[PDB]
Amino acid sequence: IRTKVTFHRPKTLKKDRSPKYPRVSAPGRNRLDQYAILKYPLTTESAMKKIEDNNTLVFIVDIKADKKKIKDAVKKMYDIQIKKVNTLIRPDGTKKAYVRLTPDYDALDVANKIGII
Amino acid sequence: NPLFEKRPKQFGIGGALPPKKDVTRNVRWPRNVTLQRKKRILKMRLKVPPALNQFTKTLDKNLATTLFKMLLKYRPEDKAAKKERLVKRAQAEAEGTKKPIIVKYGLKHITYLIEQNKAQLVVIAHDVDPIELVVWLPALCRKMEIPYCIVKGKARLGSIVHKKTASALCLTTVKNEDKMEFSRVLEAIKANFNDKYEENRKKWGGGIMGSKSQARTKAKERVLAKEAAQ
Amino acid sequence: GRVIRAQRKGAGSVFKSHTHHRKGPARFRTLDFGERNGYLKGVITEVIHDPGRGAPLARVTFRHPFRYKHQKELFVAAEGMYTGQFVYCGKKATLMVGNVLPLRSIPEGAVVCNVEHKVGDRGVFARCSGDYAIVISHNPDNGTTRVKLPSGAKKIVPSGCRAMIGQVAGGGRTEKPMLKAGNAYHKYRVKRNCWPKVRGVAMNPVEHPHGGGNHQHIGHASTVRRDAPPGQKVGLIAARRTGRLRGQARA
Amino acid sequence: EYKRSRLSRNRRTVNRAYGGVLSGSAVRERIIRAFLVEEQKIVKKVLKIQKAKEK
RNA sequence: UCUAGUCCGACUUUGUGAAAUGACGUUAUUUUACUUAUUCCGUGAAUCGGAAGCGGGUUUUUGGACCCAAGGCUCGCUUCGCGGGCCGA
RNA sequence: UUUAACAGCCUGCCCACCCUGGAAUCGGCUCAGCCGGAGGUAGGGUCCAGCGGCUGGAAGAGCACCGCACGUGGUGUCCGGUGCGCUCCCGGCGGCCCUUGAAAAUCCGGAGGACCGAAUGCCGUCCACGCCCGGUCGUACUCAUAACCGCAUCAG
RNA sequence: GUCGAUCCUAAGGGUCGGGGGAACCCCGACAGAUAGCGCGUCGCGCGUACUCCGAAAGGGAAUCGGGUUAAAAUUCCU
Ligand SMILES: [K+]
Ligand SMILES: [K+]
Ligand SMILES: [K+]
Ligand SMILES: [K+]
Ligand SMILES: [K+]
Ligand SMILES: [K+]
Ligand SMILES: [K+]
Ligand SMILES: [K+]
Ligand SMILES: [K+]
Ligand SMILES: [K+]
Ligand SMILES: [Mg+2]
Ligand SMILES: [Mg+2]
Ligand SMILES: [Mg+2]
Ligand SMILES: [Mg+2]
Ligand SMILES: [Mg+2]
Ligand SMILES: [Mg+2]
Ligand SMILES: [Mg+2]
Ligand SMILES: [Mg+2]
Ligand SMILES: [Mg+2]
Ligand SMILES: [Mg+2]
Ligand SMILES: [Mg+2]
Ligand SMILES: [Mg+2]
Ligand SMILES: [Mg+2]
Ligand SMILES: [Mg+2]
Ligand SMILES: [Mg+2]
Ligand SMILES: [Mg+2]
Ligand SMILES: [Mg+2]
Ligand SMILES: [Mg+2]
Ligand SMILES: [Mg+2]
Ligand SMILES: [Mg+2]
Ligand SMILES: [Mg+2]
Ligand SMILES: [Mg+2]
Ligand SMILES: [Mg+2]
Ligand SMILES: [Mg+2]
Ligand SMILES: [Mg+2]
Repeated sequence: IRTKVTFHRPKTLKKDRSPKYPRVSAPGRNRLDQYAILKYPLTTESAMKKIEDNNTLVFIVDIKADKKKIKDAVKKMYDIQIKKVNTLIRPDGTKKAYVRLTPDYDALDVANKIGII
Repeated sequence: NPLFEKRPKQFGIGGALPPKKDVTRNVRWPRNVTLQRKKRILKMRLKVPPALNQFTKTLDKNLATTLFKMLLKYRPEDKAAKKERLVKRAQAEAEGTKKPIIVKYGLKHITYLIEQNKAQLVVIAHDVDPIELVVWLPALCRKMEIPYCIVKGKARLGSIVHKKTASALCLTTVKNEDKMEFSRVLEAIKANFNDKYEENRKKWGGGIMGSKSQARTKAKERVLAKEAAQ
Repeated sequence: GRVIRAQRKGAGSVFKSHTHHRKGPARFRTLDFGERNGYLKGVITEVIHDPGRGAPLARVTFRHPFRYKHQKELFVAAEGMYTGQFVYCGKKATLMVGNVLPLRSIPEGAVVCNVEHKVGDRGVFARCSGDYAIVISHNPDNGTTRVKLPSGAKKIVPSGCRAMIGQVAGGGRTEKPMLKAGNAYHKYRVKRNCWPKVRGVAMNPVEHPHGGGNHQHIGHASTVRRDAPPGQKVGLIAARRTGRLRGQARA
Repeated sequence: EYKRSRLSRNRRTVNRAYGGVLSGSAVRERIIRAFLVEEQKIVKKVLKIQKAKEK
């Protein structure tokens, strides 16, 4: 018997796709690795003052990189921990990242290792 | 236990909310359900010409079971059975026979057998759609003096021949061991369809109104009848 | 010529009804078993103003016949209705102002409003402020009822049609003069884009049959036939007569 | 600002039936109405039993 | 000199009846009956139709509340606890 | 001649509400209204607003002033009055309409009580405290008698 | 994370199905087996044909002082 005057489509089984062949032969290579994310440090006078005043490293990064990926790229690249990352898109269309290291790390020491100072 | 008590509910207009009720007859069914139900009603509302009305007079249930039981004894071989005999013949051919007695199916093949007068019994499904495929078969069988019957279910006929459906079946000859009971079946079938063919040519079917319409019409004629005696 | 003003209204656009602040359609309950056989009690919760509608509206709450929930309704308020009043709808509802009854149960000479034309259409007749219908007679053989409409016309409706007892509230509205163009502006601001009206004789020929001429005058009979095509049918349409209605004409 | 995480429970509740939804006077009116109306139904029920047996 | 629209008639959609009248078993006209075509109205398609019981000759002083069943009967039961069936309706 | 968000405590406007009590020789009351046996005046309470008060924040800051050196120290930042004043916000009342002057996201509360613990150790907990996390895009500058439009660094 | 966009809906816009249309297109939830949601752990319950677009002045979770640049900040520093 039916207690509802409105007919509802009954639930029916649905299977998950089990393709006989993969549409793509192999996964695509990672196009946003650590080297791709971190293009090069910024060596302007304004950028340099932030190395010691704020313990901050200024990087030019891929425009498609987010703060989450920038944090991991810096960890893999220079083996340093980050307190916070601020990003902006410059008028020339490139992305700049202000990376502040934790007190446990010294930006000036890391800057010398990079080779900008 | 005195703590248990009866808590009756007073139903009616403005009373306690009625419990769940069966509202099946008021369900707003999908389009497909609605059309097939209206299709059934429309057929019986309109007058059915005799050539189409003869298919409502199907074979009786009691005689149908006997006829279908005999058909099961002449089923065509299955796909597995068909392959099994062909390998028995291949070995026989390498190592240096009787005509089968089975039911004939297929409208094209059955019609040929009827025209050639090699058919001894024709079984016709009543639910062939489009009906024009078999609406003429009873006339052909009558003209050829071959007994025929109309049974319910093309699916049932198909199951005999290992097919989803079958419009009609034919028996060109039965095995000699059971030619007596088969002869009796022909007499009953021939007396119900072939003999009544002429009288059924003027029996128009349909014209049946709905239950509410019939009750309303019957009430009106009672007033006329009640006024006839006075 | 160009498309005249009367023709441009049918396209919609700037002539659609102004309905942004309207409270919704005012109508009876959907006809159901309770009203067909017995009666259902409702309670008036508030009497509200509907922009563009002179007659006040009443919000009524009903107990749903078979669902555990409240059933909200919006009725055209009858004169005398008040908040907290019980309103009874159904075949067996008593004859009191505010109740909704089928015409079959309403005696001759009663005053009713919001009368259904078709059984279950929820009311099409006598809905404006101060208007009502009068039950004339019943025809048990045909199952129909005769009622007098506000315009004075007599109409046949099936006896199953429902009607609210009493007249529509807010009567006498049109007696008060507006006195000002601005009052007319506010009136039609919430109805539709039909005010102000420019006279055809003040237009040019391109846009109205009455336009043009070195004097403002129609120049041809303002009475036009019924079958005149759109754009030509202006003025007194299919006028059976004209002039001041004196004598039996103004009855 | 009424969100539970931002406001203590005591500030968004009243310790009474229909607390925070109906005033005290409204609750009092409903309680009396519920009791009196229910009592009247009992009187109606008993009244018709006496007339029912009349036969 | 034409034209959208509009009005009007025929055929078509378009079937089932009856009566009156008329013409040559057919057949026109008129009125009327039927419901399934077609059209329209209503709803979140929620008690329609018929026949029984019951009553006689289910809710109206009140701005409340109202759902997911109490109860009875009856099977299974891995028993005084779960799962079904029929009433309640 | 200064004092932020935020946190706690206090205060309790104009209204609303509660208890006691029972009012004409009527009373109370606003600039205006208006309110009272459907319970006034009066007496005692509750609640609501705050861009109100105190403390924390917070003087360690800021500002002013005077020094010492050419970063560093000191002193002060205090006590009142006034209003048909101006800008903004709020409260409450009244006038006006044949005009009555959006919706939804979201959030809070309520009615109902299926179901659920313990013989006292489990269950429940919108309480306090502690721990972790925080995407993407915009952000410069003009906003006009020279950064907008008018062919221009145009009296528009 | 704290200013906005983003989210919500307004007048309205774009659409499924259906109905039109030689077709470009027209109508726009109106001719229809909606979307799914809730609670247990895959089962029950509910279920009225749009999970769409539409506001940097409507609605709306949360940041305040002090300091800092040649040019940035309720975003940087404390
Ligand atoms: K034109
Ligand atoms: K206008
Ligand atoms: K005018
Ligand atoms: K003229
Ligand atoms: K704040
Ligand atoms: K900025
Ligand atoms: K300028
Ligand atoms: K916005
Ligand atoms: K608003
Ligand atoms: K700060
Ligand atoms: Mg940013
Ligand atoms: Mg005028
Ligand atoms: Mg002119
Ligand atoms: Mg002209
Ligand atoms: Mg009829
Ligand atoms: Mg319909
Ligand atoms: Mg007092
Ligand atoms: Mg302090
Ligand atoms: Mg100081
Ligand atoms: Mg201002
Ligand atoms: Mg509770
Ligand atoms: Mg700026
Ligand atoms: Mg400037
Ligand atoms: Mg400016
Ligand atoms: Mg230009
Ligand atoms: Mg914000
Ligand atoms: Mg809209
Ligand atoms: Mg389009
Ligand atoms: Mg389509
Ligand atoms: Mg719909
Ligand atoms: Mg549906
Ligand atoms: Mg959305
Ligand atoms: Mg949007
Ligand atoms: Mg805004
Ligand atoms: Mg700046």
